[PDB]
Amino acid sequence: ASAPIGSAIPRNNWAVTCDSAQSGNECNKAIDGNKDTFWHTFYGANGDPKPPHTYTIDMKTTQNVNGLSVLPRQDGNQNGWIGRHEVYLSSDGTNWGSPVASGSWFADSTTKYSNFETRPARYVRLVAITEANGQPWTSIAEINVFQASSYTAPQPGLGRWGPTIDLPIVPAAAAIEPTSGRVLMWSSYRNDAFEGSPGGITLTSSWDPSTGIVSDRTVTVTKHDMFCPGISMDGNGQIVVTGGNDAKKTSLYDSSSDSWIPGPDMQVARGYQSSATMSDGRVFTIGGSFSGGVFEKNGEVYSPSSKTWTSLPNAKVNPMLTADKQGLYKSDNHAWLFGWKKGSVFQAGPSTAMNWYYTSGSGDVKSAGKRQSNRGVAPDAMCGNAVMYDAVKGKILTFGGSPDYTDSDATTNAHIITLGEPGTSPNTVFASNGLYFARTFHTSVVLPDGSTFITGGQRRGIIFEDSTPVFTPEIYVPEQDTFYKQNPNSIVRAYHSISLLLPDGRVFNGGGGLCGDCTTNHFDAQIFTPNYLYDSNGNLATRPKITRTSTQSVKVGGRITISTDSSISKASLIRYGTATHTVNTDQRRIPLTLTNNGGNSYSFQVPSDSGVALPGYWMLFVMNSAGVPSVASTIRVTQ
Ligand SMILES: [Ca+2]
Ligand SMILES: [Cu+2]
Repeated sequence: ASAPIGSAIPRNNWAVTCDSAQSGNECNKAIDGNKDTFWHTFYGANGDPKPPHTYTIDMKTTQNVNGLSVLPRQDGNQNGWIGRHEVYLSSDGTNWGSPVASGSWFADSTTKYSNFETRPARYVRLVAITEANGQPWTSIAEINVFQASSYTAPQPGLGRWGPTIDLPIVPAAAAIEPTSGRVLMWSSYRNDAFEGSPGGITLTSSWDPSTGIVSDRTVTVTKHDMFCPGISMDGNGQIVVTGGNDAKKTSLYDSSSDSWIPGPDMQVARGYQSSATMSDGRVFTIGGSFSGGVFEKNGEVYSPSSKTWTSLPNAKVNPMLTADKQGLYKSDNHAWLFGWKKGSVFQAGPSTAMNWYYTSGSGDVKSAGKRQSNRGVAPDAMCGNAVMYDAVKGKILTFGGSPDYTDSDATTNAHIITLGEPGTSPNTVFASNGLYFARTFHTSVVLPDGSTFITGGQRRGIIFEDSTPVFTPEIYVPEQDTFYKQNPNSIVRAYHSISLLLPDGRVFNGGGGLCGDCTTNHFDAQIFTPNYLYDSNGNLATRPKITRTSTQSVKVGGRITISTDSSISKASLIRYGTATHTVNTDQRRIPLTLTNNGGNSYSFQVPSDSGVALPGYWMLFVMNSAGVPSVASTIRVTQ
């Protein structure tokens, strides 16, 4: 069950128009307030004209519109449920612009919502592009439009939110498919529920940024309900998804063939563990007592080439536990893991105590000191975020989280940890003056220019309650050691929400909820367009282009040569991301030091240490003197 961001606009004076209406199922039966009457397009004697069908509302005055909702017919007949759809707003009823929301609604009879940033408008149009089962018709028992209490124009310079992407599931986990550019998402055995799973099934959905298409696919071949998993992209270019609702399983998502492949069971049953890809392309995981039982779950390691997991019992979980009020059940969850040099994995929190993990022999763990600064020792920060914004200098930015997983006040703590060699205690300092808004359950991504975007969360973590929401994102800019608030959004993104960097340099931020018939399921996502894509008039800036690359698969240590259609000042590599439960151990950034060959031709070296340039897929971005990034070119990095 979902909910709208607004309050329903009274419909007494509306005029509505539909492409067709069966008599008895007139256009205005969708706004008579009777749930047992519906609008329905032509069928029968009138022929069965096919979608797109269109429902247009003239609301007579300008309202501060922030959603609409559609109640399907309730007579047990599925005909005319809306699948693909687009929502447009207009002030003259003639010029509609770009959709403020689009995507697909799940095929059943529950009320569907489109939630989007407030926009003043007098006319609203819903286009039903497909029917949910492929049939000719559209029907709707009640359509409502919602408004916010006010409207404030976004401020120049601080980015923009929108459009909304409407989805058939809550995307509580997601990954970019690097070879196609699509956003892959999944929930669990149900579109919005995880409890009582019979195991064996994951609902997935994908959004294609370049066609805007949302599709879906029910995955049973890996016999894995993947809610609550570790996620890493391995050196063979496959995404390893572990445990969760089926605590022993491994599923492999292969972006090239766009398919799922069974992997070998883990040695230990786990849920809510973090896994991290290693400098040799293998994947390490540790902890995870959400499923498979509560007990000490020390490290293990997955080998893509031999397809085995092997236990590393001396990579001990004890040193990284938090003091969670709930004990080991929570206290070994969501470690801030980063693969680093020579097979090591750094654990940056959420526990105060940071640790080196080693994966030779049966494993090892070594204290790396406490996360702290001149302001004191940092407390446990369960579901705080950690992001490696400069792998070449070992820089990790950490921020937010709370001492307990849930029912717990979040903080504005933030640190910069600087990694050196494995086994040495890194320098950690406070980042700037901390976050503007205390938050937990927020998500974050490093952006092409090295800044880190931070969004959503709530001030006090109370899972599934969209209370104390934080609507204003922050960006940390490391060269200034400063945070900057960005334009706010209107959809709560708290527990079970995700963010990822898209190839076109925008941020995709969605989910939140996945709690059954709770009222806080967000079956959607929105795009955030950072300010670096706008010129100083607030139009989209012209972006440099990479017109050639000399290779798109390179070995650590190797050079790449590019041509561009114009001069570039900076370049960076950003490793593709994956995301669930605040955790993303896949993204990281490498700033590139460019050789200018002349004529808009440049080279750079991929760092030769593959604990820095972790093997897998990376995005190459180049930025012009104005700071505008290109869209990414995909580079596979090997070792
Ligand atoms: Ca009705
Ligand atoms: Cu969860």
